[PDB]
Amino acid sequence: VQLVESGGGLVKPGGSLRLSCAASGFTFRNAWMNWVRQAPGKGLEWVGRIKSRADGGPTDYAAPVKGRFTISRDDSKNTLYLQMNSLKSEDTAVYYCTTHVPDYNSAYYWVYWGQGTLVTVS
Amino acid sequence: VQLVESGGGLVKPGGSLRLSCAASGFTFRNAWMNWVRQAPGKGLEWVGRIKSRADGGPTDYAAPVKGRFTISRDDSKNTLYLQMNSLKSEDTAVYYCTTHVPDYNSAYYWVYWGQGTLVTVS
Amino acid sequence: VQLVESGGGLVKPGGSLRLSCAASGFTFRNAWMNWVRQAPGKGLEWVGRIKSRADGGPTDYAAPVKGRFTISRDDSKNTLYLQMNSLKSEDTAVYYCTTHVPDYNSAYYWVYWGQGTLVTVS
Amino acid sequence: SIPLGVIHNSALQVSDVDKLVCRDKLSSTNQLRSVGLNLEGNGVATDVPSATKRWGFRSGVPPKVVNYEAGEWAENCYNLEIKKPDGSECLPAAPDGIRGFPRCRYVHKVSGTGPCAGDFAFHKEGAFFLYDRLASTVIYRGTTFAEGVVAFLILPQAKKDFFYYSTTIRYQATGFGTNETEYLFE
Amino acid sequence: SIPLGVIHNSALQVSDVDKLVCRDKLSSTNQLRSVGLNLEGNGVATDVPSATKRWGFRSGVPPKVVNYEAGEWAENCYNLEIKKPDGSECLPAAPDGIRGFPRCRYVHKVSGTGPCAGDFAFHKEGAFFLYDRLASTVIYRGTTFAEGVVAFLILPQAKKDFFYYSTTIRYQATGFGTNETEYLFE
Amino acid sequence: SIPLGVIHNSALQVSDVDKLVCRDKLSSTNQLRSVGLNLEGNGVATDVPSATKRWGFRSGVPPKVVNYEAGEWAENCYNLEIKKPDGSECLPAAPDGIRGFPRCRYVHKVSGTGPCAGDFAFHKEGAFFLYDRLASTVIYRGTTFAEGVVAFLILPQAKKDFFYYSTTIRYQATGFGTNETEYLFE
Amino acid sequence: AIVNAQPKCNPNLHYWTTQDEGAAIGLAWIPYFGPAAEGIYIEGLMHNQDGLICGLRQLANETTQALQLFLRATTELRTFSILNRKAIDFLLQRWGGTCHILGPDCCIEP
Amino acid sequence: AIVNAQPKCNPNLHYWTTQDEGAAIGLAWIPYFGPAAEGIYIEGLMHNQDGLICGLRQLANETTQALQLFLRATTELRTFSILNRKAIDFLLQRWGGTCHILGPDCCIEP
Amino acid sequence: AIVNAQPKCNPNLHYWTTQDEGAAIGLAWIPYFGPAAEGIYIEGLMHNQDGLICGLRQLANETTQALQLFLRATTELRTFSILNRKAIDFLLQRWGGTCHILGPDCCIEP
Amino acid sequence: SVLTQPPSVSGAPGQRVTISCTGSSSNIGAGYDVYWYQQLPGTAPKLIIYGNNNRPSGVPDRFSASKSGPSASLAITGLQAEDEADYYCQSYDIRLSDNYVFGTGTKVTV
Amino acid sequence: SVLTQPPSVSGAPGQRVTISCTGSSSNIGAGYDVYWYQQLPGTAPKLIIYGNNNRPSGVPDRFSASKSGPSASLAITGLQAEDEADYYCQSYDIRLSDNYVFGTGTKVTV
Amino acid sequence: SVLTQPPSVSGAPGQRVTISCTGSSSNIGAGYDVYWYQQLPGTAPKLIIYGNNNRPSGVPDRFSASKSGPSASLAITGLQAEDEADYYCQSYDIRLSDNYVFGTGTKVTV
Ligand SMILES: *[C@@H]1O[C@H](CO)[C@@H](O[C@@H]2O[C@H](CO)[C@@H](O)[C@H](O)[C@H]2NC(C)=O)[C@H](O)[C@H]1NC(C)=O
Ligand SMILES: *[C@@H]1O[C@H](CO)[C@@H](O[C@@H]2O[C@H](CO)[C@@H](O)[C@H](O)[C@H]2NC(C)=O)[C@H](O)[C@H]1NC(C)=O
Ligand SMILES: *[C@@H]1O[C@H](CO)[C@@H](O[C@@H]2O[C@H](CO)[C@@H](O)[C@H](O)[C@H]2NC(C)=O)[C@H](O)[C@H]1NC(C)=O
Repeated sequence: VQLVESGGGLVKPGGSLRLSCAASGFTFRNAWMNWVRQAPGKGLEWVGRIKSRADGGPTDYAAPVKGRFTISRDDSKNTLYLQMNSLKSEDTAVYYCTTHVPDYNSAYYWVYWGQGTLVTVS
Repeated sequence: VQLVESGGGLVKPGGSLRLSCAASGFTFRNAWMNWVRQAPGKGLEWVGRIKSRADGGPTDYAAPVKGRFTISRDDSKNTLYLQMNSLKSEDTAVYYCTTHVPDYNSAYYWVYWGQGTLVTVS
Repeated sequence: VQLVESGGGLVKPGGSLRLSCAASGFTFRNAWMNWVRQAPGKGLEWVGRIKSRADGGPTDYAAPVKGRFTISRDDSKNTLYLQMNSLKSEDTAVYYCTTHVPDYNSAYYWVYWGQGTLVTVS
Repeated sequence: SIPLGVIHNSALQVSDVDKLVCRDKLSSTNQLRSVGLNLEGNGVATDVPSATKRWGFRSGVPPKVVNYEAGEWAENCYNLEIKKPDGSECLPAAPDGIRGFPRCRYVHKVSGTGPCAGDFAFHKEGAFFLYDRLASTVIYRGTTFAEGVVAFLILPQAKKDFFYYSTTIRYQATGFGTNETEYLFE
Repeated sequence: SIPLGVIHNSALQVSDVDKLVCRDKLSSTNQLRSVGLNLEGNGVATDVPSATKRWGFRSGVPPKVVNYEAGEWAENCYNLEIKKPDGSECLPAAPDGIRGFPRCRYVHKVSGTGPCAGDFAFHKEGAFFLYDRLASTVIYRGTTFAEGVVAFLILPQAKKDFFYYSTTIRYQATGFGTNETEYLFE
Repeated sequence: SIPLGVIHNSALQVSDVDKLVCRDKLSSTNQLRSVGLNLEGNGVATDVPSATKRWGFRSGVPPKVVNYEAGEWAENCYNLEIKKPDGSECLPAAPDGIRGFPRCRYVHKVSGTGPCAGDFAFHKEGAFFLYDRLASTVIYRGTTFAEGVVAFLILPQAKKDFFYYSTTIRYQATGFGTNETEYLFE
Repeated sequence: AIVNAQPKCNPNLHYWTTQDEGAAIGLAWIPYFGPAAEGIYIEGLMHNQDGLICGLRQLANETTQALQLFLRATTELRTFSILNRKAIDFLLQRWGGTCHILGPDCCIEP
Repeated sequence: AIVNAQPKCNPNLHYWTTQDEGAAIGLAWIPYFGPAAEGIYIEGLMHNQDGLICGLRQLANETTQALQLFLRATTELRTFSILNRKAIDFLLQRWGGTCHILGPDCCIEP
Repeated sequence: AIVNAQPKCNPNLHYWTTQDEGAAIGLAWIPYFGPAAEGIYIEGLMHNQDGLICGLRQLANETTQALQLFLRATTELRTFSILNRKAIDFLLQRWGGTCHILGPDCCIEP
Repeated sequence: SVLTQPPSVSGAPGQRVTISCTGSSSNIGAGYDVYWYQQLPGTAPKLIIYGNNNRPSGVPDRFSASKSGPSASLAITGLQAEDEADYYCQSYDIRLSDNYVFGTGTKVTV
Repeated sequence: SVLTQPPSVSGAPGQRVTISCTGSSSNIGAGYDVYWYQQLPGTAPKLIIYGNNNRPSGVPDRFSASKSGPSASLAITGLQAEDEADYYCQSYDIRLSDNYVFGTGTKVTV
Repeated sequence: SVLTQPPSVSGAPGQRVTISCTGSSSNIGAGYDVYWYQQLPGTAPKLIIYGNNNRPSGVPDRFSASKSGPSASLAITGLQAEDEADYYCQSYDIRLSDNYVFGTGTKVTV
């Protein structure tokens, strides 16, 4: 299982950006995904969750960031896209895309984090 | 699932040629395959069918093209070869190799076409 | 299924060396492996066996070579390492890493040899 | 020692096994019947939030199934599609030959996420989950069931006297099977 | 209400359940027997093209199995290996413990492709497909069966009076299970 | 024709079916019992090397299971985790609802490699492998069993008169199930 | 001698069942031609005559305990044989022993 | 009182069955040592004595309808209990009630 | 009339079983609340009174042969019905035919 | 020996149009599935409709289909500008030993 | 709305230390699993402990954990120099519609 | 402690030849499978024959094998020019704790 995130660059506060998480090693159609960000000097933090398309459940967002961000996926490309609009202050941190996928034995579901990207505002 | 066809070049009518369809993404041993060609300005057309080796059924050919063409496969290389002998007039068209492969759920079998090649006589 | 071995070079007798067998195409976690060497002008020969980590059985070594050699594996990299210490005379031959892996039907287990490396003492 | 109830003409008596009253006539296996009755008929609350409080998850107890031949029309059935917050199944797939309850006017189809802290879902009051002529102690995935109980009867000698559209209502649930559970009905 | 046939010495009578003739003696479960008889014995056509017209595919009806203890030697058995034109299985795999019919001189092994427009293959005349001491209503993949029917008998008191090579013929078929089906025998 | 043993007060007699002794009273199905008894009680050697010689692999014979209601405390149970030298399973996985023998002081857990030249492991003396209220003719993977036999009894009319820590010992084995087998106990 | 002690009584019993012997019409019995799984049921309606229904519901309640303790003790995954066992016990109670006339369980008048 | 009304009669019945009690010879009963699945059958040949065979075939025919309607109503995947039910009904018909002598179903001579 | 012919006799029978009717205490019968799979057994101890135990062990031995030959002939994967068949045969032996008084199998005293 | 289809169809944006594919006894009449493919100019056809309105992936619920007798229809509701494509119906002929037959082609216009 | 944890812990090499994570009724109290991750400075967190002391791969048996009431503990026996890392406990809140809650962070020192 | 084999064999094109591999009680005698590999000069051995004449892939039906007692044979019918190779028989010894034993090697000539 491998994940790679990209889109990490400096953006003037008020713009927009797209962070892309592309993965391989598992059936990407039937797994839930969460976007989590870590700020410097602070513990981990959670920003969003996208459910599987087959289930059809609505994607959910955290309390402060609900609204401006928009999560989606694309199965034909095996990718998860997070779009951030009108970036403000203190949105500066590493971004990781986390999934839970079994080991073909289905007795349990391990967690597989990604390397993540840096996003800074100035 | 991905397929790539090659062998597309101009041939003087009366020669011979080999069109190769190489694929990846599924167990190539237990799938049936069909060669289908599309002429310019006309609808799709069917030229041949090769059955799985395990079943052992004889490969079948269309009505006009039965004879001159010869279909075969090779599992150790994951390839499907179509050989055309003594090419005549109006054999000018794109060639696609189509297979039916399940999605690991076995409830159904999708169709997966290939990009295809051009073959012109002159 | 594919295997590649590396580490093949001339070593002064008395040194040490590491032969690495890296493979792909099967679940590397639950397969047993054997190191086998072939000397020039002679038939095949067996040097060592490593059991699966999950089973936990102790790895075993041949009668003459028990001691100096040391076998191990690493799952996070999908590799099998054989370390040879204080190489002496007549340890000169090709090395192959052999595994037995099913075909997803589990009715049987084929053998899949590797290309192997050359190791000469002088 | 399971109460076998004998029905006399215009009366029902619980057959006493220590005593022997031969005046009842059982001349064939056709007279023996089992019947499934729905808890609804006793006045229990059928609302989804109230109903969901009677079920609970438990590990270590193997499920069991017993057949029954005749049942009652249900007003309310339930249908669960529950997953754990990571995304996994906490309700086992239906074994071969377990179909949904045949006749119910309303099917409350509940989907959502919960802790699912246990291998199987049992009924806290000891009743059964009734399926198509099979009553089981546990809930299966995606298969409509009714809450009910099973009785056994000796029918009277005379055969003759004794023995369609549906709607689906969808719900979303979070914290399913917990002390406080949050529902949104669509 | 299934006809139970009682065999008197040198006679066979269909036991009438409303009347009670106690003169028959059934002193043990050893006297009760079930027997499978092949349709061949009634003169039905056994040719493969004629035989294949009696089977047809149907969805929505669950299969059922009943055991039988004794059977008749069959001249003709059939063995189907059918796939859809895309390449898929239209006949279900044999469940645990269903083996082929034990004794038949000729096994007509038919392979090919067909529409297979239905979940299971049933017999259009209501007969059974007989396997090794199990009769089922549907055809399983790759398992030799005979067409037949099941009877139940009360044997007479006396035990004693009452109760190898094979060949394979291969066929290719297209349009199997259709109004017009094309066969090539090898 | 399976010996049914009737227990008179202070005596046990093997019921003779040709004769009819009605003086025994069987007034309910509660009086019928099956019991599993361990071979240990007859003085057979229980050491692992001696015990392993009584089992052997065989192909072509389908396994069979019969239930039993009551058993005896075992001193010795066995637990096999055997693989072929290439790395494969020669013992079938436990079917649904087969758990280990409930009460045994010592569990001899044997793991290793062997030829496993056969589909199933049978008992050479015709005894059964006893599991939790199910006796089977074959050994299942990773499930503790005792060697034993099954008897059937008619209990006396009076109900009342008739009817924890464990340790694991691990072994390594090579050439399991062969004329000469090599053991190392840890 | 059964008195309902439930909070309510639904006095009506709207039931469904299967007909072991339906008066079939021609070829309808043939599995290939017959009805689908959903169309094999017949229905009926019973009222509270003889106060029977309030009795019946209560009976079911009282059974449940014993039934559960039975299923705990069996190892069968699906139990289909309860009625056969009940019938066998019924026969054994009356004819399993020697019948002494004037006994409380021997109903033979000489 | 059964008359065959089929197009033909195969008057010979070449049957196979299993022996519930074979006179086993030493260790042959042991599963490990016994015969394979294919070798457990015995065979026999019956002729058309007493015109019985043409009767028997016809009987099977007449049974089929009822049997099918039975299997439709059961939920069992494999039915093994038909003969036990037949035996229980046979016992119940005779001894399920009070026996009044000179009745048509009480065969006790006093 | 059974004599033990085994090398030894374990004269003590330390048994475990399940209680089909335990005197349950309140809500313990409910599957959700009841004991786990491991805690449903009761135990007991029998001594060699009446020389019964050496008999019982030997009885089991003698049964095995017949049982094996039975299981070979059945196609059931799991056999649960042996005791029901034994009960039905017991009933049939006595009441399956006409009872002639003074016969060896008719235990009716007129 | 080809499937028929109308030369071209037209309709206003947002409304429903249907494309017909009429077969013969050997193909659709026998009981074979119908496959619908959409070829945008310059690229290769992909699957649109399989069997009974089954969508492989990423297909708007605007596409549906039916089959009756020897004919079939594809219904598309809510035509948008990007719908310009050639649609082909396919099935399996029998007189061809169960092998591809393709439809002519239809120009849908918005 | 965050999981609590001690600021930092210390202990001598080779001994045992425990890290506490104390939740509320909605998270651990309801019945949700607790995930422990170790972040070495400069890289990304990986899984250490899942559920009831389950190790994904290549983890020394030095790591164990327990859960009781609304609290949980991680026990590590035999501290070595390379153990410097930040450990985070995670669970699923309900008042958040079953979604991640993370612990503050603990500096373990050797 | 090595498997035996003939030094070399010869035969005319198109005919059958057999290569013998004779083991001991520990290897083939115990009941272990025999593996046959063909090494063409300059490359690595691949599998030819496994167990009871099982072919992995792309192997001409010209290759077959048998096993009896402690010996085994490989039979090849229809020798062609490309058959020049060294064939090695392998099994698993026991006095070696169930581990590889290889045959010497046979020069087959055409
Ligand atoms: C049988 O009826 C009783 C009472 O009619 C049901 O029992 C109640 O038990 C639950 C907990 O076990 C209590 O919360 C209720 O208050 C009880 N009822 C009364 C009226 O006090 C019992 O559930 C019924 N049986 C089944 C199987 O449901
Ligand atoms: C029982 O016998 C009858 C007649 O002997 C069989 O029936 C026939 O039914 C089919 C269609 O159902 C007709 O095509 C035949 O013409 C009928 N026969 C006659 C002589 O008219 C019936 O199939 C038999 N039972 C079974 C189970 O096969
Ligand atoms: C029943 O008891 C007999 C003897 O007590 C057991 O039999 C022996 O059979 C084996 C081989 O079949 C011999 O090796 C023994 O020597 C025999 N015993 C004696 C004392 O000679 C038999 O195994 C028992 N039944 C079962 C099922 O185990």
